Amino acid sequence: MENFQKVEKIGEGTYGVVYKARNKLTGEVVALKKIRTEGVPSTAIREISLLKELNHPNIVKLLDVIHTENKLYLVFEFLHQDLKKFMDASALTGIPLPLIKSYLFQLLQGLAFCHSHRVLHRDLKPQNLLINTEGAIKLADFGLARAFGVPVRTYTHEVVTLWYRAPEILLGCKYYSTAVDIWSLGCIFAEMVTRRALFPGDSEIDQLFRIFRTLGTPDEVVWPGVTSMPDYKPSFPKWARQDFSKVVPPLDEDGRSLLSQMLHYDPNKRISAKAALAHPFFQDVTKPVPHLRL
Ligand SMILES: CC(C)(C)Nc1nc(C(F)(F)F)nc2ccc(-c3cccc(N)c3)cc12
Repeated sequence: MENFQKVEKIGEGTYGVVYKARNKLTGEVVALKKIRTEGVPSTAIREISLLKELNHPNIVKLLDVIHTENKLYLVFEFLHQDLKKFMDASALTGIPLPLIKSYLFQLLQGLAFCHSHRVLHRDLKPQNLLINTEGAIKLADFGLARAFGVPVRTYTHEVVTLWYRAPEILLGCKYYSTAVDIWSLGCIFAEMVTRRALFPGDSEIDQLFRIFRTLGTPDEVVWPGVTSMPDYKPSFPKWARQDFSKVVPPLDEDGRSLLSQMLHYDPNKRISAKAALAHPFFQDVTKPVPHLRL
């Protein structure tokens, strides 16, 4: 597009590159995503257009959609970094606990807002949570995820990650719920306290068996229905559930209560965003600022 000085490339999305740009109309700085090519479908457009009205402090704002002859451009507010890089920088340290539960609390607000309008994200992961220098964190690629996608390669042939994918999706359910995003957020929570990914699978069945080694192989008592799932196999090994105080040391007890409720197998039993926001863990939630290099 012509009203946009492209300043810097700042990434490979699942759908396209992202540039930092200046809007030469308004003088604003912007993240410009440039998606696909021919010929982009009606339904993608109609869906994505109306994301312009899904606004909240913790969703990154979608400023405009441009469809031109024949790519899609999405232009977003600009945030200076993502969670994965901040975790890598905080490696010897760990993000402080106050800042962990601040971020978790904000994401959990952003999620409750989306789920009250029945939109799922469904591909939540550290690199599409975006942070600023004032201490906010925001959900990016909301609704894109399942307007186009999710491919197992991106447009760069990059493998998309499995690490945060809920088990009902791995077991081949078509009609999953907002509980999907709660599973993912819980994996990310554990990765912040431990500084290590919780379930770093490198295929679907590896991913799936890594969950089983830690939470036990699921059955009909803990999850009614499991046994009927498309990709369930009688022949799955049966591991026993691990004691939860070694999975996420040294979270305190309120942190492990919350985590395990976000990681229940049965997606009807795991906790909602709304309900999570009432959990005792957030009794003393602060608002830390990351101070940050930029
Ligand atoms: C597509 C993907 C979600 C992977 N990434 C990003 N998407 C968008 C958005 F606004 F276009 F969504 N804006 C972004 C803004 C900044 C960054 C960014 C910039 C510098 C360092 C790191 N680690 C991430 C990544 C972004």
